[PDB]
Amino acid sequence: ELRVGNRYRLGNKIGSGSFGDIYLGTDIAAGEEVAIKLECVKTKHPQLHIESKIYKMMQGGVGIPTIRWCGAEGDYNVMVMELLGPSLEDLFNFCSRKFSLKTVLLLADQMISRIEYIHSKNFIHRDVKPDNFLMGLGKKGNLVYIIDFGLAKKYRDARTHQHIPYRENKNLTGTARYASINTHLGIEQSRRDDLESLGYVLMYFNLGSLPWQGLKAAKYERISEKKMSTPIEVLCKGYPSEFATYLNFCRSLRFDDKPDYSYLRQLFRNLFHRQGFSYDYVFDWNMLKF
Amino acid sequence: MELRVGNRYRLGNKIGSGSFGDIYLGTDIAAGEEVAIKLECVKTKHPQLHIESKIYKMMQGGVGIPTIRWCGAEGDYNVMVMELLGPSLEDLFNFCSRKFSLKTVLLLADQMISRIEYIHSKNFIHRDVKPDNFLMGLGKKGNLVYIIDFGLAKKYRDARTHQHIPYRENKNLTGTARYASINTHLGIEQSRRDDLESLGYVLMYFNLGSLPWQGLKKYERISEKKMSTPIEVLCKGYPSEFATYLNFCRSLRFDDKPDYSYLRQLFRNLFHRQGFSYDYVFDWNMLKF
Ligand SMILES: O=C(Nc1nc2cc3c(cc2[nH]1)OC(F)(F)O3)c1csc(NC(=O)c2ccccc2OC(F)(F)F)n1
Ligand SMILES: O=C(Nc1nc2cc3c(cc2[nH]1)OC(F)(F)O3)c1csc(NC(=O)c2ccccc2OC(F)(F)F)n1
Ligand SMILES: CCCCCCCCO[C@H]1O[C@H](CO)[C@@H](O)[C@@H](O)[C@H]1O
Ligand SMILES: CCCCCCCCO[C@H]1O[C@H](CO)[C@@H](O)[C@@H](O)[C@H]1O
Ligand SMILES: [Cl-]
Ligand SMILES: [Cl-]
Ligand code: NA
Ligand code: NA
Ligand code: NA
Ligand code: NA
Repeated sequence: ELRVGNRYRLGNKIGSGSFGDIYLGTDIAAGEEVAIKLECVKTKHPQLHIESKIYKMMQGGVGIPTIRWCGAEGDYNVMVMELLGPSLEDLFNFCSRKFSLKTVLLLADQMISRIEYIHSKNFIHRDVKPDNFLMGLGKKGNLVYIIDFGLAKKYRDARTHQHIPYRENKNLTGTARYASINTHLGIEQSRRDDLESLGYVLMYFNLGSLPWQGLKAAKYERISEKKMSTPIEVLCKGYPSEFATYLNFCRSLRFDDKPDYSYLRQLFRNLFHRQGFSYDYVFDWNMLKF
Repeated sequence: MELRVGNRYRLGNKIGSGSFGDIYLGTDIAAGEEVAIKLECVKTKHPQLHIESKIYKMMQGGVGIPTIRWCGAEGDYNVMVMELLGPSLEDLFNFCSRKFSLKTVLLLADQMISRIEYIHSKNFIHRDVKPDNFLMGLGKKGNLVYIIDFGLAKKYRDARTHQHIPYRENKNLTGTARYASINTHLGIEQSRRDDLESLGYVLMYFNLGSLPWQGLKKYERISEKKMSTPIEVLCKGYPSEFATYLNFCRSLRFDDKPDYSYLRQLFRNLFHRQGFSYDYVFDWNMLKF
C-alpha cells in the first residue's frame, strides 16, 4: 500500500507522457479514483511544477483537465488530476486504425476549440497528437480533453500580447510524425504550427497511417524529407477537399498570425451537415461502457 | 451500415484472437446487454467453430465456463455468440507491472485448479493452459475466473466407460511452449497431468515476473532450458507448496486421475498460515467492473 499527500492511494501505471509517468490511485477520503502524475525529483530538468501552473491557468476551460492537488513529497513531485477516459490513439487502435468521416469531424471540431482556448491563455501546446487527446468519463464522455503541457510555452506576453520573436536553429520539440514543415526546418513554433499538427492527426485518422510513418534508419532526416516532399493533394487524395484546404491554410499562415479558428471549424461543420450526419456524439467506439 | 448477425446481435470492433478465428464485441439489442462474438470463415482450411461450440454446449452450467448464446452461419462466416467476459490474467498481470502478490496467485490457483478439474470431469484436456486463456468475469461475476479457447482441446476419455485414450509418442507440440509440460516436449500424448503442470508454470510465472526459459534467442532452446532448470531452482525464494505442486504433477503417470483436492489444499493451508482472508480482493482491485 502506497499513500501520497496523506489522502491518495497509489495504484499502477496507466500512462507515460513527455515527462513523468501517470498512475491510477484513489482519493481515499472522497471515495473516487484519480490520475496521479509523478515525476522523480532527481531528474536533470524538473517540470511537473511548471506544468502544474500551466494547468491552473487553463482551469475551467471546456475539456481542460481539473487539477485536484499539487505538491512535492520526498522523491516525487506529484500532481493529482481528474481521471479521464482513454486517448484517441487507444480508441483509434480499438477501432482497428480507422475512423469514419463522422468521428473524424466530431473530433476535429473539438480539437480545434481546445487548441484555440490554449492560444487565448497565451500558450502554444507544441505536441498536438492522438495520445494528448482524451475522452472524459461518464457525464463528460462525449468531450475531448487535452493533456501534457510539458512542452508547451508562451508564444506572447500576457500583458501586451507582443508576439515572441521569429528565429531559427531550434531543436526538434514534439513528435516527429506530426510536426509542422517549419519545425522540421528549425523555425520557432507558433500557433499555426499547433493547428498544422492537428491537420496531420486528422489525416492520420483517415489514412490509418501517414506516408512518412514507419521508415527504417540506423537519423529522422528521412521523416522530414518525405513530409516536406509529399504534395498535400496526394496525402489527402480520396478524402474530402476540406482536409487539403485546412492543411494548405495552416501551411500558408505566417509566423505571428492569429489563425482564423472559426473558418477552419467552418470547413468541417459545413462538410459535416452536407454529408447528412447527426450531431449526436455517437462516435465509432460507441458500444463501450465509458 | 448497421449489421445484425442472427437477428439479435449487433457486430462491433475486434477485441480478441485465440488459437483460431477472431472475437468481436457485439450487443444483444433485445436484452440491452453486451456479448462477445466469435467468427470463423466457412471456407477455412481447418474448420473448428462448430467443434468448439459443442465443447462449450456440453460444458455449459460449469462454474467459470462462458455461456453459449447463439450459433449459426452468416455470409462467409460461422458465428458463435458468447457471454461477454472481462480481461485475461495476462492483461491484468501486465497492468500490475508483471507482479502478482502471493494472495492473488493463491486466490487465482484455487479457482484455476477447479476449472481444469471441471474440464477433466467433462472428459477433455485443454492443452493450452496459460494466462491469456483465463479471464475474469464482468459485473456480478468479477470474482470468477473463467477459462476459454478449446480449439486445441481433446477428448482424453470415453464419457460412457471412462476408458483412457492410449499412450502415444512422437507427437508434435500442441499449445504454448513457455508453459508446456516436460513430457509434452518429449512428444508424449497429453493427459490431465499436463494441464496441471502447465498451470504450475503459470503460477510460478505469476510469482517471478517471467519464467527462466523465456526471452531466449529453434524453440529447441526453450525445451532444453526447461530440463536444466530443476524445480528447486525455479521455485527458490517462494513457499514450498509451489515446488510440491510441480513435483507432484511431474510424478503423475499418463492416465492417472490427479488428486485436485490435495493440490488445492496445499495452497488453501498456506493461504491461512499467511493469515489472508478468502475475500476475493485481487491486486487489481482499483479497477471497476
Ligand atoms: O489514460 C487514461 N486516463 C487518464 N490518463 C490521464 C493522463 C493525465 C491526466 C488524467 C488522465 N486520465 O491528467 C494528466 F494531465 F495528469 O495526465 C485511461 C482511462 S481508460 C484508458 N485506456 C484504455 O481503456 C485502453 C488502454 C490501452 C488500450 C486500449 C484501451 O481501451 C480503450 F481505450 F480503447 F477503450 N486510459
Ligand atoms: O477479451 C475480452 N473479452 C472476451 N474475450 C473472450 C473470448 C471468448 C469469449 C468471450 C470473451 N470475452 O467466448 C469465447 F469462448 F468464444 O472466447 C476482454 C474484456 S476486457 C479486455 N481487455 C482489457 O480490459 C485490457 C486490454 C489491454 C490491456 C489491459 C486490459 O485490462 C485491464 F488493463 F483493463 F485490466 N478483454
Ligand atoms: C469489451 C471490452 C473492451 C476491451 C477492448 C480491448 C481491445 C484491445 O485488445 C485487443 O484489441 C487489439 C486491437 O486494439 C487486437 O490486437 C486484439 O487481438 C486484442 O489485442
Ligand atoms: C485506469 C483505467 C485502466 C486503464 C489501463 C490501461 C492499460 C494499458 O495502458 C497502460 O498500461 C500499461 C500496462 O498496463 C502501462 O505500462 C502504461 O505504459 C500504459 O500503456
Ligand atoms: Cl513568416
Ligand atoms: Cl465557429
Ligand atoms: Na502527461
Ligand atoms: Na466538424
Ligand atoms: Na478464442
Ligand atoms: Na488457495
